[PDB]
Amino acid sequence: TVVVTTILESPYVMMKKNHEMLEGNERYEGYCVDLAAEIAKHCGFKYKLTIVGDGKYGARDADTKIWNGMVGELVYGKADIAIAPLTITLVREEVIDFSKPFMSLGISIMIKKPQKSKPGVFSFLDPLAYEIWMCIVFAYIGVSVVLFLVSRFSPYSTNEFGIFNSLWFSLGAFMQQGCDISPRSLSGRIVGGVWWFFTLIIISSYTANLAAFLTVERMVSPIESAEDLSKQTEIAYGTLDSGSTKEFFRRSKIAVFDKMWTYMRSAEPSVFVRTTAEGVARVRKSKGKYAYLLESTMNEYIEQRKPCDTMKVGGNLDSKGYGIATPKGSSLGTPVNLAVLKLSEQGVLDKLKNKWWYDKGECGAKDSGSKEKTSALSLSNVAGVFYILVGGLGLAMLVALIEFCYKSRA
Amino acid sequence: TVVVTTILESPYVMMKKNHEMLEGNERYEGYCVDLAAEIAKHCGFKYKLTIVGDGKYGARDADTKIWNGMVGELVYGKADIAIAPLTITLVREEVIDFSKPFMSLGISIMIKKPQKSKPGVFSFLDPLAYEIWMCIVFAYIGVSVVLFLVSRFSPYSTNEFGIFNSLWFSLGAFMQQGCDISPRSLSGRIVGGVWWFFTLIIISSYTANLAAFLTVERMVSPIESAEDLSKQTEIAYGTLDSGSTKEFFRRSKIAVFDKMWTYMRSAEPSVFVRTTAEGVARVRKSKGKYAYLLESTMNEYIEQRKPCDTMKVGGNLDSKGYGIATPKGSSLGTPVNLAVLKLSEQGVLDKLKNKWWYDKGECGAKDSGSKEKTSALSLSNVAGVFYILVGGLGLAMLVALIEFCYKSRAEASRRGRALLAVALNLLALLFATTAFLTTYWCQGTQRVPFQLRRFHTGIWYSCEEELGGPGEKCRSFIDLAPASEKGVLWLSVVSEVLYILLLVVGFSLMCLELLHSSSVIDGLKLNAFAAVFTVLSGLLGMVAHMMYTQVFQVTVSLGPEDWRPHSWDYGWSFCLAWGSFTCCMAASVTTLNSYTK
Amino acid sequence: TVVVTTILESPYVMMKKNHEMLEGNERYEGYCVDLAAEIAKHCGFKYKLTIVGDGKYGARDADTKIWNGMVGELVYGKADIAIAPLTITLVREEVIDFSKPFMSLGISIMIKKPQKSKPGVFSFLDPLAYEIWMCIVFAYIGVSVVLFLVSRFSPYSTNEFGIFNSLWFSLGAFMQQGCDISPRSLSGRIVGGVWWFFTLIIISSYTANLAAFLTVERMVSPIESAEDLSKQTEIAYGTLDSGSTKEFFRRSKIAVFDKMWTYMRSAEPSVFVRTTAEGVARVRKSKGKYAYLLESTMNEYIEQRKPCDTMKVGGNLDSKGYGIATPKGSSLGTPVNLAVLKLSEQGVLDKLKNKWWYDKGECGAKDSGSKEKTSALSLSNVAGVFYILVGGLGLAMLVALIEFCYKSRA
Amino acid sequence: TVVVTTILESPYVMMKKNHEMLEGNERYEGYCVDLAAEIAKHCGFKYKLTIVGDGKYGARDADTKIWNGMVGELVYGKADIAIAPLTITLVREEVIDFSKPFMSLGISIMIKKPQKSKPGVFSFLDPLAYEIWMCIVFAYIGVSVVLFLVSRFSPYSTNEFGIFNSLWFSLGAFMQQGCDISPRSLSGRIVGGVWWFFTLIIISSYTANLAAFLTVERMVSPIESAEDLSKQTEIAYGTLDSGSTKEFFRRSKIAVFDKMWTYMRSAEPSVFVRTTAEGVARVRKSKGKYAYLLESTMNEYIEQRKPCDTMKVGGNLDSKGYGIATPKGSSLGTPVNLAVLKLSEQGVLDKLKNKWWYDKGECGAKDSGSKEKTSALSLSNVAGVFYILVGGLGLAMLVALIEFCYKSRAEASRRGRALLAVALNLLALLFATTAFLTTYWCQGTQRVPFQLRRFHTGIWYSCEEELGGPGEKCRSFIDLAPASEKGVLWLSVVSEVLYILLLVVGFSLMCLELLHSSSVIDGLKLNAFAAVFTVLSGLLGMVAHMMYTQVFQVTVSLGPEDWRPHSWDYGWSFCLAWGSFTCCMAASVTTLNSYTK
Ligand SMILES: N[C@@H](Cn1oc(=O)[nH]c1=O)C(=O)O
Ligand SMILES: N[C@@H](Cn1oc(=O)[nH]c1=O)C(=O)O
Repeated sequence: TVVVTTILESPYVMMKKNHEMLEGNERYEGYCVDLAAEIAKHCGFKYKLTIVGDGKYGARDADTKIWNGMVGELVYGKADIAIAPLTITLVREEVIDFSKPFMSLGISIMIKKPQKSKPGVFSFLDPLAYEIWMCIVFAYIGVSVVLFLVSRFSPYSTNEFGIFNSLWFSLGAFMQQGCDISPRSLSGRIVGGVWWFFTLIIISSYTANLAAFLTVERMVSPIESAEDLSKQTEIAYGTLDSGSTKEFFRRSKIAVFDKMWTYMRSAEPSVFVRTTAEGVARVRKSKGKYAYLLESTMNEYIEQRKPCDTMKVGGNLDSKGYGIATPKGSSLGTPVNLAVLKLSEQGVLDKLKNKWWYDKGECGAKDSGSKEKTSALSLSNVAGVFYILVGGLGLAMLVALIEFCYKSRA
Repeated sequence: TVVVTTILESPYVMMKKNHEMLEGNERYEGYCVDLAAEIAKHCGFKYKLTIVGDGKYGARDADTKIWNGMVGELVYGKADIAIAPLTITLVREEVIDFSKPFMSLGISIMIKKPQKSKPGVFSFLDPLAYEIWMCIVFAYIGVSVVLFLVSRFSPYSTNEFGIFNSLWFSLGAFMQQGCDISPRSLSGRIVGGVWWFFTLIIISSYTANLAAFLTVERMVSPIESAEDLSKQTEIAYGTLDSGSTKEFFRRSKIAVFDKMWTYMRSAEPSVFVRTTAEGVARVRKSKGKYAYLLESTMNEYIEQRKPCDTMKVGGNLDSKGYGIATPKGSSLGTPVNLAVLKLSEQGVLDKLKNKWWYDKGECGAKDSGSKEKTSALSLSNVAGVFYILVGGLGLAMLVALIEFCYKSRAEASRRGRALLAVALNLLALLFATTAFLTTYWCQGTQRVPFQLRRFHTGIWYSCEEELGGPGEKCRSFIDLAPASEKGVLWLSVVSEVLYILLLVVGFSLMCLELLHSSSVIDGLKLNAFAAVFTVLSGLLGMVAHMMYTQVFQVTVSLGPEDWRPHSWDYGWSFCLAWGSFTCCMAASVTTLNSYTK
Repeated sequence: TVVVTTILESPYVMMKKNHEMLEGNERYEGYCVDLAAEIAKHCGFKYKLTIVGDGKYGARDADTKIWNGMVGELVYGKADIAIAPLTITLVREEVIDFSKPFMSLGISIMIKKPQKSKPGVFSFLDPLAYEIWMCIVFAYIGVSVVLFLVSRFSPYSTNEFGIFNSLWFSLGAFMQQGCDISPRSLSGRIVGGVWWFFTLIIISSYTANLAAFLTVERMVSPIESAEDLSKQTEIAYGTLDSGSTKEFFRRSKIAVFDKMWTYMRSAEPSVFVRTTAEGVARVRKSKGKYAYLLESTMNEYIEQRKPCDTMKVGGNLDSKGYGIATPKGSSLGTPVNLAVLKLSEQGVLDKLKNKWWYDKGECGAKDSGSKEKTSALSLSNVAGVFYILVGGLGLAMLVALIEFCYKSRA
Repeated sequence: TVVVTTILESPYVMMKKNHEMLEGNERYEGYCVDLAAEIAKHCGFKYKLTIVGDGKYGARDADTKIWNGMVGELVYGKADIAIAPLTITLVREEVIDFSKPFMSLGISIMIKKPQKSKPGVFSFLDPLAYEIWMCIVFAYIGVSVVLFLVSRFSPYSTNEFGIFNSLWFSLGAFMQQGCDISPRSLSGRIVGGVWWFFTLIIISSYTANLAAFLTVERMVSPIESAEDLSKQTEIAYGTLDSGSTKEFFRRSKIAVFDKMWTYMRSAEPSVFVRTTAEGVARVRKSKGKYAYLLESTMNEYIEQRKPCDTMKVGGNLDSKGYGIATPKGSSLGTPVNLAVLKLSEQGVLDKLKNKWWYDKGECGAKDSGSKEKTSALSLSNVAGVFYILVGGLGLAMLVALIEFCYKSRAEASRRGRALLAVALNLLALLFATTAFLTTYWCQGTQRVPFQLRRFHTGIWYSCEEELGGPGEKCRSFIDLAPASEKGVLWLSVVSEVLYILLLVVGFSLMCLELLHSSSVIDGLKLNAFAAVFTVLSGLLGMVAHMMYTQVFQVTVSLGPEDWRPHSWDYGWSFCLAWGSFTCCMAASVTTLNSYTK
């Protein structure tokens, strides 16, 4: 027979529902089970689908020079061929030969899907920017300055609009509760006129834009680039402990990628993982503190799988290739390479790809977006208003303290 | 004697009301039972009625290649004729014989009807949670008392800011209608100007969230056709376990129909149902999260029976016909087709039709009541505002009678004020310290998949009752929270202790107010700093309960897994925690009133 | 050869782009061109695709007993077979034989797609129902009644809150501009308290729901049933002047359908049409005044065609069937009937149907719905407010007239 | 001497700045030109540079089965070697030879970059059209004058409702800040209570429509991937007329890629472009309504050159490689592959890379400036409110200087009031009747597909200028409108005539006001009914222009086809129509002022 080594990875290698019932080539499902069947039909060999006994993709110790996983089995004669998610690298090219890329891909970043956070303490003042709020208070004092200059100039006996009253009238104008004082001057009432039309826009601007936040919500990704990871060590990130992606960061010559691999080895609670299926649960059970780096074609299946708790961010860090790994000088190097050509000529590999990623894609991205909710405001939303309420109350207590005693002094 | 087979499917074949009382042909009723006597009327044969032993129409299976159910009786020969809700299909045509289609139908889609709009009497409280509506009211009492302190202390005379008037100032400030009395002390202007910035955020938050509801209330997308059903996985799709409908979606090749059949294939759990009466029952209980795809003539009848809460959506997906079936090559099948054409010529089929569906219509008139398309508010949506309005008129009517009776009784002391001031403060001590010592602030239940665990928690110990007895396993709440939110929870426990100790300074200085106590000379300034510290008690204490429920609600959503409650309801002695805060100011208004006179 | 009669109807019969260039079986495109090719392959006959010379589907004069169109040609020997949109009726069954229904369908209603109308004069008061607005004014007077009863009872000299002032204070409370008068009674201030919380909900209810209208718009169909047509003669409606749909309303025994056919013949500017392609332009150029009744499969193509100016309303009025019309006693009755079976056994007719209606469906319903617009309020929206403004102004002039003269009288 | 072919594609092969001044190899530059000298450095051959005569890379066609463009030179033999932006593809592999892929790339998607947010200085006027903002102002003048009439006539004394104060009452009523002066006459309460119900609808309409913008401003769906491009036909998709990208979408079989290729098939007009520089140019001019799908390395360079207004969206759809190509079986092709590996070993390819893309970066730093995600208002969005604010301060500063200079000049008649009252009324006659007689109220242009027709219309005649000269073909406007809206247009023409005739009663009764006229005795009541009829002039006249523009804007959208303007702009003598209405009250305030003294 022909021993085919495939690492157990969904959706390339799947177990049957009665997996202990069936044996061999019937037990396994997925994309490589399709491709090993489609290759052996146009090449004529008896394929035996075997899980790799070591369990790994394949890497060499740099000191003892010993490959493990699927790579060491093909060199040392145990496995006959590999039709599996193996990535064509230069170090793998020197020991075995690869077919043409039947699938294109890229290394991506998979984070825990950022749910709506607890709002900030001062998240009530979100719908106006801080560039506005400072310029409001500057215009709040600045308008109230002008009304006192006007009030001193035109007496028409006493000027009720002192500077102690002008901030009060500009406040009651801004806070929608008009005060009983009113300018009796044309040079006054134009200021009180234009300051009213100030608030009528701004309060309507605040009321409108806050309805824009509560209706249409956009859960922001805290990280969306390779720059976003290396500049901030707040979220951990890692790869598999025996994989070509880990091989990529070791031999990387871009300094950002070099900054990653220096951080990957140095600060260690256990960053690297044994399995991709380990790395999925390392994301989902870390609550935003872990972002597993893996292939985009690996990540497009997890995004279209229950419970769809993860998302892609950014994009491909580099281009790569998937190939059927044949041993060096094998008999079925040339017929498999012609089979990789011939199945890709008919679009058989494309009619496989648009089936498997899509018919299982029951969490199509519409189901998360179109499921909006009718949510009341919790106390977390406007909590900081009560804080500055009491923070205004205790400030009023201290002014009532000092102004009583200064009149006792004077 | 001819054997007649069918299945118990209302409205077509119905069991009688008293199945044991009656015998033979009198054991069953319905449309098809009325049809079967008409067939024997024209063809002159004794007919023996039977029911299938399986309880399903059935079709041939993959491995066994044998017809089961009703068709298996027809193909093999266990029955002589089927007068039954049986779809003529080409896979059924090649195995046995059919008549002319007497009843036309199509595959329709049954969802549960969109439920009646019952907004409730408190539907206007929907944008802001009830936690906020309390904390508005307790802060409404807070600012008016502070302004009643500030007005009496400061010289800035006569005072227009009495405790009756100061609550009228903050109610004028909160409802945006303003007030004619203006704060003229600077310390009075601070306490007004902050409460103004309070009510401008809250009302704008109330308007914005109410607009955030009704925009989403219009983008509900009331799914009508199967194309918009195929584009949505919020609602499941199930049919009968083996019928003509499941086999229709099996050998379909339309891209809409294939994409549903792939969704029907990977069913976790199995969406297909055993019978129609079970299949309609899942629609009754899943509340519009499940859709049952059935034949339209069954859909029209079940629409017309109580609770009438199932609605047809869209049109027929296909066009099929019911046929009275005989086995392959029987001699009786040709006068059967002549009999079906005979009642078609007489119009007795349509006589059986409009008799049955109309006289057993229970509720009816669905297109009559649904002429209205609701897009505005109903009166019911703001009805509780009217009920508070008409009620608040009637309460204030009773105030006018008693106040005039108080004025007529006025036509017909300070040691007691100090006695009532300490007595509320001794409650406020007893109400606050009970809250801090108890652990029953939050009554909720958490479960494992069907064992639930009733438990209560506070600031210190989350005491979970363990089943099999009393339980009461208590775990520390402080390290229980996640750590970034924990620092606020550190600050709240400090502030709640700071609330108690400043209250201890409060009522102990109320003890010096007493006439048998320290002095009459220079005691009014001791009443003054007592009055300051009771306001400074409850304000710092209210923040401690603000910071509790904010951090607590984080822990309910984002917290340690292997425990998640279903209810985060606020238990007793949280009510007493606010009842402490109520009695803090309610004694402080007394000692301000005793100070000013 | 075998003369095939097909009425020229898209998407069943289409003309090529260079239609004058090619001849015969290459000139024609569409669904019946597929089906005539798929039938003649499994039956073995030379098909000639001919347009019917008279141009019609087929109907008989009830007096001279002469069929025309495709039906008269099959009876009188001119045409050999019909693979065309012909509907199996009882009167057509007596003269020729039909195959099994290769396509199911129903008679539907196609209206001009109702664009956003000019708004009403009083369309500003839409977000609150008339059941509310009457009960507001009843509660407006009703609250103001209570405050005058309170004001007369408790004197604490003069009662400023007369009935002439209490409607004014309840108005200024309702219209967000608080008046300088204020109750000095607890039995007063509770009424003024609860009436303020009345408006604060209602004005927020009006502001919120009006944002619901301008954001999410629902263009309502004025007619959506067969009941909706016969009860109101505001919109005209008709069928083709020689067709089985017209044959259906003549022999109809449901009184609603009978009410239609009585209206179709009686009130006539020219209701019935010669062509379905005539009936499409009769819809699009009538501006809502015409609703062409035709088949659902005819209507699913027009909805998925440029410029998608029409929509289905309601549903199928009845079930029908499409059949290949063979002459009575023909040779190719049985092989075509077996061909209609055999092509439907493989799902060939279904893989034709999901292609033609869908690959041309470039106006998929998403393109109309997801294209929302950022539209300002025109003057048509709030026009009636200015009308009742001046309508309030002239009423103020007349009260200023009569109250001056009555004090001159008294 | 070896023939080198390529195509002029920046940044890879660029023509020099002075193409006629330089000769031979010095006629071209770029990345690949720098590469070609390095190839001849390692392999030692004289290289002759050529450009394809067609101007495209090309591929084999269906009918002819021949390779054209660059590959046709390679397959046939017209060139010796191609060092060119040529994608290695299996259909290109079987016909000629390729080297090792030196540059990795993928098919990217170029849309125009989302344009910079320039809200304008009047962005706060966006929810309400400028027609409304005028009609608010003219009704603001309307109600205050009416209230100034009502206050002087009625006894209800001293009057606190002067014409300066009455405009301050309505400005307090419109801005919701209220006013301390209360209307106490019942006729004064009517005119206040209606204007209150005015300003409550308008401000709530202003807040609701501004919320209606910003909700849609957040559901813009900024399309990033091709899947969300495949789901949207608002934006077209085009590639080069014959390249590796179009052939990639041709023989693709992915359901996303097939659905785009079916959309690319039925192109009306043809979405495919001749070259890249033309293809990027359609993206520059179609303003985000067109998308050009090109290779990502070209996308990175064109992103970095001015105006830098094209942005990459999503990632690569595929993974491909550029290859230096030789014909099938040439002996030179193996040292070519050794040369490509040699510069790969040296890293001179990456030396050519980071030299070229970085030093010819014009704007750069796109991820640096786009760190901010705008979700709140900028200062620019309400900037014109500040500019009116700071400006309205500075205008009112100048009022204080002049009014004190007026007071200092006060420290240092009634026939003239009546003279100014008639003179404005004689204008108001001349301003109104000019509007009714002219037909230039609406200046717009309508077109046939490229001939435009400038025209002007009014209430009576829509006078269209006919080209080839002056034209002026005039058609009746009254029957021109649709008929249900026409009845309002009937009422407006009646009201505008009613506006003129009541104004005729106005200034003719102003003639009796004159001192040389009828009498001094009992003339004040003749001044009174004159003053009533001038208010009753402009109010009924304003409705006539309200009903015009409402019915006119219907006719622009819903009207007789074969004519539709692009602009419905309001021409002159519509401005004079409001200028009549301004002068109606501006004379009426004079005769109220002359009456009260
Ligand atoms: N599969 C890749 C490497 N790899 O795959 C993962 O899912 N993680 C990871 O490092 C290989 O063939 O070496
Ligand atoms: N096609 C039908 C009749 N018909 O088709 C239309 O599109 N209108 C209409 O009356 C037939 O076969 O007679």
